[PDB]
Amino acid sequence: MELLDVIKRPVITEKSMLAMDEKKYTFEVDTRANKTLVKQAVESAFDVKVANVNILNVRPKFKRMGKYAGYTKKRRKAIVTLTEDSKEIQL
Amino acid sequence: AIKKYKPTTNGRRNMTSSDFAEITTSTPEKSLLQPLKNNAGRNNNGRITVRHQGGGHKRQYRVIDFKRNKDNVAAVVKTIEYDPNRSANIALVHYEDGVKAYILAPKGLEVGMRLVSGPEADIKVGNALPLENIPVGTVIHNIEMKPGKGGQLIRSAGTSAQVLGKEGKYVLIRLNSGEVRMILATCRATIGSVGNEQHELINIGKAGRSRWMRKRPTVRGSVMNPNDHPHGGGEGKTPIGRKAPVSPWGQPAIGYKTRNKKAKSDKLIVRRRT
Amino acid sequence: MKRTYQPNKRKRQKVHGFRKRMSTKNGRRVLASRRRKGRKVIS
RNA sequence: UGAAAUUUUAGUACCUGUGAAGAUGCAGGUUACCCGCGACAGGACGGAAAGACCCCAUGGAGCUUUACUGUAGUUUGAUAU
RNA sequence: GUAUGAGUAGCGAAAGACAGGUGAGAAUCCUGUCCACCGUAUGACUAAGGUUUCCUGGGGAAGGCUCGUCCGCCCAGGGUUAGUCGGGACCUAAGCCGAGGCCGAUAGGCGUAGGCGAUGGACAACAGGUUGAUAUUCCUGUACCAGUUGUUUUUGUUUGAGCAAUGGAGGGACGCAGUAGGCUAAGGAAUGCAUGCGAUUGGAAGUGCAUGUCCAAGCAAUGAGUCUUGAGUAGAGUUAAAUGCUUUACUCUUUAAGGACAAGUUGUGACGGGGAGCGAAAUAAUAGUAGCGAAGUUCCUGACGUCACACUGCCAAGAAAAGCUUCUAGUGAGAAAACAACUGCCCGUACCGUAAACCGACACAGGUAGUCGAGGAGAGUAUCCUAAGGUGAGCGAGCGAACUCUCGUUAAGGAACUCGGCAAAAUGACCCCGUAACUUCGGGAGAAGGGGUGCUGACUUCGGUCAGCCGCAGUGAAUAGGCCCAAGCGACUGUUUAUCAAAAACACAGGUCUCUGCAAAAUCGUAAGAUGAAGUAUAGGGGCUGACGCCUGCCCGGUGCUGGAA
RNA sequence: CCCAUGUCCAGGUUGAAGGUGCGGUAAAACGCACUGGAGGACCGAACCCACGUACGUUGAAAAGUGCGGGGAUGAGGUGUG
Ligand SMILES: [K+]
Ligand SMILES: [K+]
Ligand SMILES: [K+]
Ligand SMILES: [K+]
Ligand SMILES: [K+]
Ligand SMILES: [Mg+2]
Ligand SMILES: [Mg+2]
Ligand SMILES: [Mg+2]
Ligand SMILES: [Mg+2]
Ligand SMILES: [Mg+2]
Ligand SMILES: [Mg+2]
Ligand SMILES: [Mg+2]
Ligand SMILES: [Mg+2]
Ligand SMILES: [Mg+2]
Ligand SMILES: [Mg+2]
Ligand SMILES: [Mg+2]
Ligand SMILES: [Mg+2]
Ligand SMILES: [Mg+2]
Ligand SMILES: [Mg+2]
Ligand SMILES: [Mg+2]
Ligand SMILES: [Mg+2]
Ligand SMILES: [Mg+2]
Ligand SMILES: [Mg+2]
Ligand SMILES: [Mg+2]
Ligand SMILES: [Mg+2]
Ligand SMILES: [Mg+2]
Ligand SMILES: [Mg+2]
Ligand SMILES: [Mg+2]
Ligand SMILES: [Mg+2]
Ligand SMILES: [Mg+2]
Ligand SMILES: [Mg+2]
Ligand SMILES: [Mg+2]
Ligand SMILES: [Mg+2]
Ligand SMILES: [Mg+2]
Ligand SMILES: [Mg+2]
Ligand SMILES: [Mg+2]
Ligand SMILES: [Mg+2]
Ligand SMILES: [Mg+2]
Ligand SMILES: [Mg+2]
Ligand SMILES: [Mg+2]
Repeated sequence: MELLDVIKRPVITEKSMLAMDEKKYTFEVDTRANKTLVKQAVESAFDVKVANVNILNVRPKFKRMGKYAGYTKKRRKAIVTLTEDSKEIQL
Repeated sequence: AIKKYKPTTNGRRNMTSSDFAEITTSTPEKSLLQPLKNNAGRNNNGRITVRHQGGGHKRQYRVIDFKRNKDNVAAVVKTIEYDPNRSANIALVHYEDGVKAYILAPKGLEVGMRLVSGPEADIKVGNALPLENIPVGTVIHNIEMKPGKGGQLIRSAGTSAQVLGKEGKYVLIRLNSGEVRMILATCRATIGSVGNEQHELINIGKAGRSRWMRKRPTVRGSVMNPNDHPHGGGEGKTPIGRKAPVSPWGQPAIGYKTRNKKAKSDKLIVRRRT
Repeated sequence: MKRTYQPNKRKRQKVHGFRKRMSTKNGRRVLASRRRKGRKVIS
């Protein structure tokens, strides 16, 4: 796929902010994606030199609204750890 | 020789076994081995085709030169070895070209003894000659039926055939089982008896030892139900309420002959006992 | 007291699975009967 | 906190007798204030179950066989290849 | 749909009590103190399975067999980070599929090549911390495997270094039992060492009390020890070759030497980290939390954990394939090392997990693979009580009736009960003495039957022993055979009607008969094809009997079978 | 029931063959000790099974619990595929 549709959005949570304060940023990603593609995507989207990338894929979380029950969509969340001698992405 | 265990326990009471005096090693050759799946009487379709089998100790298959294709190249015996797939023992031979191989260790064979094959070969144990080049009266073993198929007939323990004559292209052969037969003269055979004549004498003493020998239990049809065997059923204990006792199918058990009467080899068979 | 249903994902899908059914001919009939019925769970 | 089996309606005594022949309910006589609680289990031919013993059905199923009729296999022959 | 029974049975094995708090409301929730329960688990890992049940913040409509401020319930948010763990980009067994092909009313069945497929083989990491929830994954240090670029130093340039096969070889590569032995977890917590403190209930500042009494992977060196004779000529062969591999003769050596393999030890890693305990404000540190931090010895026991299937014995004779090493054939002008930097994918990763999250309709006295599984006494994972740690059982209060159940004692008697000694009782551990008929000489046999066992000093040459003391009683509690005589059946150990029959029934080794000459016979199947067998009459199939011993008589007229033949 | 591949069986006990030595012998049969450590061997936890008994029998449970019970290196139990 294309590098900007690879990434979808960031994950604003307490854990993610605590990681932002340690220079590694969370991002939701195309579920079909790849770690090297996340790396390429961020490197082309921010001119920042990436150091490491971790990935999780989150299960679909059960939910319901009245009679009707279902599943939250699957997600894939990458954690992009940057280098020193590098910028800090601004969100 | 035979061992006769003392009667410490009621299972070990009347047991016997072999002392394995004739065996030099428990260490077979890593090259001539192949694996065996125990079929337990099952078949391609998974159904029991041969009853009363399976469930014993694991075994390997030892590749054996029943053919003796190799001629004018001698072979010296090193070791005699246990083969679980059979009743007889076997023997390792190095051909002087370096080929290792197993063969069926005849009677009166010992380490260092040297063996050959072909018409030029000599009348001595272990040597594979065609029935062309074998005199009358000699005991042989490891007989084949079609040239190049390999030895088929005399391969088990304490067995002994005997040449008795010729009719041109054929040779007249007494076998174990008392049967006299005409066999193709270009078939190869080896001189002597086959080996441990004492295997017939072994008492076993334990059902579990039969199990180790891969023999499940035999259940009698005088106790089964009528759906299960023609002898089944009856109040108390029943005689065979039939003529001609039978298999689980309708085949009689005693007397009924089973050789096909259209058998091509009936012209070859001269005098049969069984 | 052991019971009849000792679950296993693998055995379940190897026996009662789409691949098995679609491989056998008489599974093609089963699946096509789920559809004629109009099932949400074809397998 | 909170069931179940059961249950035609019921203000549901006893003896003797009667009666589809063994009555809480019919008769005659006797006894008995109304309502409950804990216990027992003689009866309600109590409950559970369209008797498994028995008989019947021109019922069923399994099994046996020198019951009948057939047949897969086995075998012999003729003919073709 | 609602009654009846009936506001009845039941509320599903077990210990909780109290003070405070929260709160509209408290046996039921929270905090705390005592108390009890588990402890070869009622503890800590973890595969499967479940699949969000995990964490936080609210809630009490329903569910929870009571209540409920609470929950595995409801609601809103969040949470699962891997080059090295497990699985795939590696290998294959059983088994499956199956080009072509064979067989076949169709449909399809079989099956070769080649693939798939772990429960196995191969394969480079581990110490701490850290979150409310993740941890060989994140963080800090220290590595390791495969690979890339560059620099430096070397050497190969076609009589050619190096790479090197699907080809040849080796290796991988294996069973069961049994002890010796080494080493190390581990334990005693015996000893010393460090820290803290002198108890108010009569006594003690001492041989008093309590607590603790460490650290990898990797690198280097070493190594208890264990395997294996090895070198050289003439050769033959390794589908062609080869310096590799196999082997036939021949010489020398074999306590040896050489070549491999090794648990583990020490030094680093480590000026680090952990750690008894002491213990910050500015306080949602409404702290025991940042933070600080001592010493970490000696002796005894001592592991089937590991060396290691190493050795010995035994028979029932104990996977393969790939990685890996070597060989050349081939290919080849670039390759080797040191250093710096860089790259390393996909799935799982939460939580339960001898359970209230799995299977059983339930928060069900059931079942659920494997690993660790401490101490005293003890042979012991038995048993009783405890440690670490975890629990207090999802209805209670009182009263202390019959009756039912689970337990405990009982006068005298002692199986008179009863279908019947059913059940219960009694015996029960260890040491010593002693032990019948019969016997297949092995056994019977732990026969039977007896005695002793505690504590304190002397004594041994370490166990006996002597003397004394106390109790009704000394394996003082718990845990552990009732025995004998005779008879029948079956020889035995085993198997059997999941859910009324455990047996004298089945099997069993043994015996006998019969068939079968190998494309066996028999069997599955339309047939191919397969089992039998990668077997071959001392093998296989079928029938009967059923260890061992003495035996197994007469009948072939009949019914079958076998053979025969006019 | 079977195929393949794995895994589990605390502890203790008895003491077969074989071997060694000492006797005894003309030399041996043979005997006495020691070693050795076999077994569908023994006692007995886990594990497996279900003999009896009581209870439960609209059960805690659509086959159990308690009190005892049998086997427990093998014809063993169990896991995965
Ligand atoms: K009554
Ligand atoms: K009928
Ligand atoms: K695996
Ligand atoms: K213990
Ligand atoms: K006759
Ligand atoms: Mg991942
Ligand atoms: Mg029967
Ligand atoms: Mg019949
Ligand atoms: Mg009779
Ligand atoms: Mg009969
Ligand atoms: Mg009547
Ligand atoms: Mg009347
Ligand atoms: Mg009237
Ligand atoms: Mg009442
Ligand atoms: Mg009735
Ligand atoms: Mg009726
Ligand atoms: Mg009532
Ligand atoms: Mg309860
Ligand atoms: Mg215990
Ligand atoms: Mg929770
Ligand atoms: Mg409630
Ligand atoms: Mg909550
Ligand atoms: Mg196929
Ligand atoms: Mg294949
Ligand atoms: Mg005082
Ligand atoms: Mg976890
Ligand atoms: Mg509960
Ligand atoms: Mg009394
Ligand atoms: Mg009496
Ligand atoms: Mg009794
Ligand atoms: Mg006691
Ligand atoms: Mg009698
Ligand atoms: Mg018996
Ligand atoms: Mg028994
Ligand atoms: Mg039963
Ligand atoms: Mg019999
Ligand atoms: Mg035993
Ligand atoms: Mg036992
Ligand atoms: Mg189990
Ligand atoms: Mg029973």
